Amino acid sequence: KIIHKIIDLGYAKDVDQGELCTEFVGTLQYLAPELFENKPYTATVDYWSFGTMVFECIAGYRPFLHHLQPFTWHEKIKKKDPKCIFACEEMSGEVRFSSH
Amino acid sequence: GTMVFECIAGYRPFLHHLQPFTWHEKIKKKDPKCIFACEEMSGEVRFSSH
Repeated sequence: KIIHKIIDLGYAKDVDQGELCTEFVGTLQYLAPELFENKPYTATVDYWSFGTMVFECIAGYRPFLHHLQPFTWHEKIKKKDPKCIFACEEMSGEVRFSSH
Repeated sequence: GTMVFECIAGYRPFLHHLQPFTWHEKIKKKDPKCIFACEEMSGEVRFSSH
């Protein structure tokens, strides 16, 4: 059977000798909106990364605006309705939200 | 000035291809004596006077 395994922690944070490792990363797309403000983050930051992928592993794309740079891919869902787990763009460029 | 910069980098002194219509509202602030401002891989925007 296929065995999934996490890898590379040259970015992950800890508590012992060596708080954090690096601030920014590369072509972000799957990360909690915490590090996007450099403000006091939490330990739940991982839950988001995992969740987002789980969604994609069912739909085949991001839980919000796919192929849309996280720059604006944020402000558009900044509020992101409660319990919402999806938000694509209608054929007319419109934006639709949904918790289904 | 703008050209001199490009003659060293190979592109605009700020945002490349980014039409001037929205190009200004993005560099209107421009740090004290800034001469560069591209867009990160994540579409983000970064400024620099180097």
